[PDB]
Amino acid sequence: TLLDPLANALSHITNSERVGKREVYIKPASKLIGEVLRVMQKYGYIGEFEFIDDGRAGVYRVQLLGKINKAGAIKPRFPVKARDYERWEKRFLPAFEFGILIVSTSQGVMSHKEAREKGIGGRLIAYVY
Amino acid sequence: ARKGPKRHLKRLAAPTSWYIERKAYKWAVRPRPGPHNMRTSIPLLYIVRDYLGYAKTAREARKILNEGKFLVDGRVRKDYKFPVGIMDVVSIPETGEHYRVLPNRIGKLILHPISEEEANIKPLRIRNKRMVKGAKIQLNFHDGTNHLIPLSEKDNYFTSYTVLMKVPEREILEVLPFEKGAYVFVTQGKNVARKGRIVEIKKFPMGWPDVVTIEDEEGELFDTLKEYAFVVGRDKPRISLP
Amino acid sequence: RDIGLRIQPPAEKCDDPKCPWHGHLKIHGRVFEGIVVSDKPRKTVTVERQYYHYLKKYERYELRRSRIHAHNPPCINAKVGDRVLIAETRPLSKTKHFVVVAVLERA
Amino acid sequence: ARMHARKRGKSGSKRPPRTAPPIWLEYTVEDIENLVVKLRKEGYSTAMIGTILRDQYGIPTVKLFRDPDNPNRKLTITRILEKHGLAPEIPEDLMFLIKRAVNLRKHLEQHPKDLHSMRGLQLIESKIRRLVKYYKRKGKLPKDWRYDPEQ
Amino acid sequence: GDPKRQRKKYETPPHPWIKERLDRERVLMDKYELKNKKELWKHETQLKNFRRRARRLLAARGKQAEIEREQLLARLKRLGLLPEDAVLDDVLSLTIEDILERRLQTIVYKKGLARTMRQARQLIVHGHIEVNGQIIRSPSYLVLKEEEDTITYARTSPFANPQHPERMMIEKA
Amino acid sequence: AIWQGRSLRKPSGGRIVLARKKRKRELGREPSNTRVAEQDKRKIIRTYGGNKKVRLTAAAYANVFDKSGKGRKVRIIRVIENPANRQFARRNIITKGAIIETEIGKAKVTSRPGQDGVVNAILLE
Amino acid sequence: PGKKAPNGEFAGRKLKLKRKKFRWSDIRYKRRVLRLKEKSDPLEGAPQARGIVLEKIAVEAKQPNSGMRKAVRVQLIKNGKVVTAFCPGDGAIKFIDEHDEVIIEGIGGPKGGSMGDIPGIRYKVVKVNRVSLKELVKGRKEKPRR
RNA sequence: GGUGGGGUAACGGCCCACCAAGCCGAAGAUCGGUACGGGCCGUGAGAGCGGGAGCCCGGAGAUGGACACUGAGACACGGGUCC
RNA sequence: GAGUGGUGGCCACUAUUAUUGGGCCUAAAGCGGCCGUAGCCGGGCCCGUAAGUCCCUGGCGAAAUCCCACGGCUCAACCGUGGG
Ligand SMILES: [Mg+2]
Ligand SMILES: [Mg+2]
Ligand SMILES: [Mg+2]
Ligand SMILES: [Mg+2]
Ligand SMILES: [Mg+2]
Ligand SMILES: [Mg+2]
Ligand SMILES: [Mg+2]
Ligand SMILES: [Mg+2]
Ligand SMILES: [Mg+2]
Ligand SMILES: [Mg+2]
Ligand SMILES: [Mg+2]
Ligand SMILES: [Mg+2]
Ligand SMILES: [Zn+2]
Repeated sequence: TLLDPLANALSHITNSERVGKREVYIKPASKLIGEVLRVMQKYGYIGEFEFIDDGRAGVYRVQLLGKINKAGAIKPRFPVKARDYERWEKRFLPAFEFGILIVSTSQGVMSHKEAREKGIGGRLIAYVY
Repeated sequence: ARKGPKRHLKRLAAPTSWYIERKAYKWAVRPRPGPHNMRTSIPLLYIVRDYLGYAKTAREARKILNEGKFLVDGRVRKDYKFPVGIMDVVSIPETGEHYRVLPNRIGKLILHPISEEEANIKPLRIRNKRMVKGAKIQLNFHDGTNHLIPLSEKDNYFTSYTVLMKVPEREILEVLPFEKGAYVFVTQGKNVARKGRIVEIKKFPMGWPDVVTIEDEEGELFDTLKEYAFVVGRDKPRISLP
Repeated sequence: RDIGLRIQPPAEKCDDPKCPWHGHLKIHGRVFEGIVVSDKPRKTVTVERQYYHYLKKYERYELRRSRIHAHNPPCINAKVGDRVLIAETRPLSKTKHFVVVAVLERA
Repeated sequence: ARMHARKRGKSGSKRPPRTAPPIWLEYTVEDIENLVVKLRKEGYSTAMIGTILRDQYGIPTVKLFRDPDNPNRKLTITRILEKHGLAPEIPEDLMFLIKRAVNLRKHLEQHPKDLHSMRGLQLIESKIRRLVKYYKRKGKLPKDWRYDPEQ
Repeated sequence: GDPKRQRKKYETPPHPWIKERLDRERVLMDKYELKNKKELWKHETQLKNFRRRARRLLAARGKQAEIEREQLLARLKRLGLLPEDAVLDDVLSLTIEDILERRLQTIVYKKGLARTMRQARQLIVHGHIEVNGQIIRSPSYLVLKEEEDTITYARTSPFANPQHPERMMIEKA
Repeated sequence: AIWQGRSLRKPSGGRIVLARKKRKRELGREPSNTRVAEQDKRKIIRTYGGNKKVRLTAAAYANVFDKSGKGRKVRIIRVIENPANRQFARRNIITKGAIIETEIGKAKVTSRPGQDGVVNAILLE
Repeated sequence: PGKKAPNGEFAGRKLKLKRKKFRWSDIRYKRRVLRLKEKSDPLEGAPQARGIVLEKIAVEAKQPNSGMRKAVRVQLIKNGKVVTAFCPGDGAIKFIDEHDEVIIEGIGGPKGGSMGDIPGIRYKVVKVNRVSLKELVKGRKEKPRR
């Protein structure tokens, strides 16, 4: 059965970008997926996106630009402290500032660079590069 | 200690508040029971030999002590195992010098030179207070000494207050209350050797110790245990501090 | 009456000398909160508390549970299934070293 | 997929997204409640009443009207029946499954060698136990209620 | 547990017979006139340690990190291995020849106190060389920059006389 | 002799292998069964730390206290009942909580004769 | 086969149990923990042993090699067992006599066992009457007591 | 486990008299094997894997098994009794 | 190179124990098939709580051992004063 809407969205995106699709539809929407999409758009990985209302949980429509090498979810959502971002970067990313880790903190969802600037930790939920 | 009390002390196991070389020899002086506790005092022999340097070997240090050349709180001490602790006054009258024993910024005991007039007074923290037969009040200070007061003055003394005592006559001449705005000097913990003024007091249930907040000279605030705060004046120190 | 816990005392009184509210017993040390899982013996309950333990090698958690036997004063008289608050005292039997002081949520 | 057969049927309803009832619908809420009570008194099941309303009276699902008493929730057939005391004592699907199991058991008494039909009985009773556990959790059944075929 | 055991201060090669490494090390040994391979290896280890400290501090941050960074730079330029205006990155470009140039033997040879490396080694060992008023007999001692200029013949040595037969031959070069 | 160290059985019922000898500071002593007699008899025990306990073996008098706070020294007739042991009453054994009869009525013992060396009782109404 | 399991955040106990369960399939781990080698080792964990020679024999090499390898039977002092030991060297067998005492050690094959074309022999002779056998073979020394 | 006592320097099934049926367990009881615990030590890029004689802190023992006297402190390695 | 060889043990080699990070059509390896209890994993929105989780701050986790700079034995090994 369905267990993780967020993982399906990122796997769908990375599958679609490899065959040059220009847009995708994320089927079960949620606030968390919206936040992740906002963060991804801020750094220029995706184009514009919009929310479409059906009688069910709603759909997301996303424009792709062919600027993503890989995107995935992190399970389990490990907790991370404010000064331990380096080893996770080595575990998931290819260079010392290549891509972003997405962190859920008590102040919202943000990339690990902003969180390190604010000096706070949280839970890792995804990576994009 | 399988069958009885210990009598020896290795150099490597010596208390961490002393200035001593831990690998030079095997043994160290095991201090005698006395005024302060183990963690806040040092045997007199190390003061005579290692700190001041008046003696090179232990044997000649004992010859100095047996002649009564050293005064601790105005009383002659001949035992080389006698413990010397916080706020004590060490006086050498023949050379006319006086020191006060104080903790360092990192938690070690050092000697602070003081004037002759200041050498006659010792601050004592009221550690406990109880009733005794004949309906009198007994005060127990932080260095283990005791004093008696009549039932009439039972409201002028409470725990954590500081009493200025004239030595060696042991006569009271000043009482400093523990309240907001009092001047304090920290004696243990992470913030040892810092000084300042009291700002706030907090309490907790089920017997956890209470905490105080202190503002220093530059206006920074820091917290510490209430029992680690030693009152030394109303708004300015009454004694010289480094 | 207050015993340092800052909670409400029980409704009625008892004659047990081992009751911290009405007897001579004193409480000092740790204070725990748990769920009663057995009350068969006279004046005795078993309380279970759950927690998580972290396995460093596998960077994951596991669930562990702790069971403590406690004295049950007649003025309180806890039953199976309710949340209770227990405090540490002097030894009372071979296995009893705690006493129930309050019922937080009746079953 | 299906619970036991593992097939992947997709047939079902495709309800369009709408909030307010359509303009061409003319009945009011009270007429709808009267119709529901009448049909229930005729002896129909909850699922059948909605089918009749949709087919003959041109009323799409009654879940288009706000509940007049409780503004926070929309109106459903079971709530309408509850407001008048005609609600079933046992949830309908559980009742239907139990009724199916009773009829099958008396068949297997005359045909002890019909092993392929017996597996159907086992699956039906598994469904029954799942449902009874769920309903006990939510408080729709007394905690002592038990399903015994020997009844 | 177990008490402390003192450990070696150098590291041996992972594989004893690699042709390229043998050639390179033979060239170094012949040029600087060392006694045995382990001596050479010792200096190599020193270099590695420096590099390993620079790599760790680049990716660090905090209060202690700055202190250790400036301490490393000060120590390196006190030895004469870096110019006065060097930065942390320049640590990663040091070579093995840089360290070997700081040995007392090499410095004695370069200053002209001897004609040959081996002669310099013998002069050091027999006690004819003084460094800042002190006699040192270890040819592998690393010379600080501040004391480099005060290196002479020992004031009680026979060589501390310009009429000595052997000194004149040294001056002849 | 009498050892009061620890149980050799775990609460789950498993056995325990003893891992050391018995220390001197863990030993008990013989119970003192205080009897009723014509004349009193007591001894002194030297205890841990060089202290003392006064142990009473034969009792003849008692101190009986009233609700008013006044006491009288009277002699003991016999033991009526003793809830501690089923056969102490027959053998005339005095312990805390026993019921005795005296020349002025029945009384209930409130002291520990084996630990204090005296008998104190409250008068029953 | 699906994804490796368990992966959940709160599934530590099952993961640890799985890893512990399948570690017993590793023969190296099983032999060490159960101490199987110690239970059958005639040398009882020693690196060398001392024994007394009973007789001289010769063992044929395995195919396709050809030749006779000289060995002796040795009775161990510490426990009285009897083993076979090889005598390395050209003509080394002439320096051994019956009722001499020898020191033997492992022969150095794979997995601490036999080597080369002589399986069944696990030990080699090192000293004869407290004198190194290699010397006796080369010269430089003479066998004591004739 | 409860009630009432004894004993101890002191709380306690530590030991008794009386009243109940409890307590532990597949989240591994009970039983068997092996071993003094720790600070630490060896190895590896790290995650880990292996060891824990020597120096410090804690424990236990004096040919094996039991038991006492003196003393603030022992059931005492260079003190006592039995097998 | 004043050392250099032999035997036995542990780690690495080894992603041949795999959380990071392995495999199961034909090479070792998917129960003959299914139902289901504990366990583990679990759809969307709103309100509350603050156990997990994150940040700040008090009291602790002896010394020796480890890393860094400076100082004393000719430098070093070793030892002392400070920072971790
Ligand atoms: Mg161990
Ligand atoms: Mg050990
Ligand atoms: Mg290999
Ligand atoms: Mg493989
Ligand atoms: Mg199959
Ligand atoms: Mg098969
Ligand atoms: Mg969900
Ligand atoms: Mg919390
Ligand atoms: Mg330490
Ligand atoms: Mg020097
Ligand atoms: Mg130096
Ligand atoms: Mg040192
Ligand atoms: Zn009560």
